[PDB]
Amino acid sequence: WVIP
Amino acid sequence: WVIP
Amino acid sequence: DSCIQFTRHASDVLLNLNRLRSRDILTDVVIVVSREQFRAHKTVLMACSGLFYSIFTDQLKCNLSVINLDPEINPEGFCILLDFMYTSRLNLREGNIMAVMATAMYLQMEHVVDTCRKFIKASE
Amino acid sequence: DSCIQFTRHASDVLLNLNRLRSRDILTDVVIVVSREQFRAHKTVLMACSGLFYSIFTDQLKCNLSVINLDPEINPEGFCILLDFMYTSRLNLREGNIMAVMATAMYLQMEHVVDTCRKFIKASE
Ligand SMILES: O=C1Cc2cc(Nc3nc(Cl)ncc3Br)ccc2N1
Ligand SMILES: O=C1Cc2cc(Nc3nc(Cl)ncc3Br)ccc2N1
Ligand SMILES: [Cl-]
Ligand SMILES: [Cl-]
Repeated sequence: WVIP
Repeated sequence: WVIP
Repeated sequence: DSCIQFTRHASDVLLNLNRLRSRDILTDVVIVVSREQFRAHKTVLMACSGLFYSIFTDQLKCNLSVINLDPEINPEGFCILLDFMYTSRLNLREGNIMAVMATAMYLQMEHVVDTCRKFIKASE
Repeated sequence: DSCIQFTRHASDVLLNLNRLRSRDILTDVVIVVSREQFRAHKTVLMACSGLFYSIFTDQLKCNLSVINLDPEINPEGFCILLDFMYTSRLNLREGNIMAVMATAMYLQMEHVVDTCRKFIKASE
């Protein structure tokens, strides 16, 4: 999971 | 396009 | 093999599937969550959820145009997860994390369940 | 928004759609290319091809279970492109590049046409  |  | 690969292809496909969803094009099922209705593509639901995969591979249920979810399922939690299926983006907030995790467990969306558990563990 | 994103989601969705294709699950159209037949999902074809997008948004053609391609279309070129749609991998070879490019132009698959043109320009 990432900060888009 | 890339070499997978 | 000696194939070449187009890096953005999977993302572009999903973006287009979401555009079809937004315009209600070739949607083939309604998911009923209490008083709310959500139109979607059976194939996308199966590709994202262990529950929908099991439902639409069943010889009788594969032909249903309406699927009713368990009454304990929260429509907002379902909406957030449906958006995630079509976009890869999860709108996870303190106010919705419990409903989202409960819905992802029911839908059998393992990666979503995993991030919810981690976000909950961080706040305790 | 304040969304989080699961990097591998789009790729995992496409992998699952290809698994449904391989097991012939919920395929809803046959594409006829001369003597050959290819089963597929209308939504995936529309998401990958400007030609299929135009075909399945047509109020009459959206309901057809069989689509016949132009007789000039090579079945192997179509097969290579169908595989690309479901996998992001293109099996481009000296022996098939002309058929693949001609098929991608007909199907309106701009990124495929672009790499074919570049590979052809390099060999001249
Ligand atoms: O957390 C998750 C997400 C998910 C998706 C599917 N979908 C499919 N699985 C397989 Cl093996 N083939 C085709 C399809 Br469509 C099955 C299980 C799960 N569990
Ligand atoms: O080279 C390409 C690939 C492609 C795909 C689509 N598909 C869609 N386009 C739009 Cl804007 N919305 C929904 C869908 Br499905 C249209 C044109 C093209 N040209
Ligand atoms: Cl997931
Ligand atoms: Cl393309």
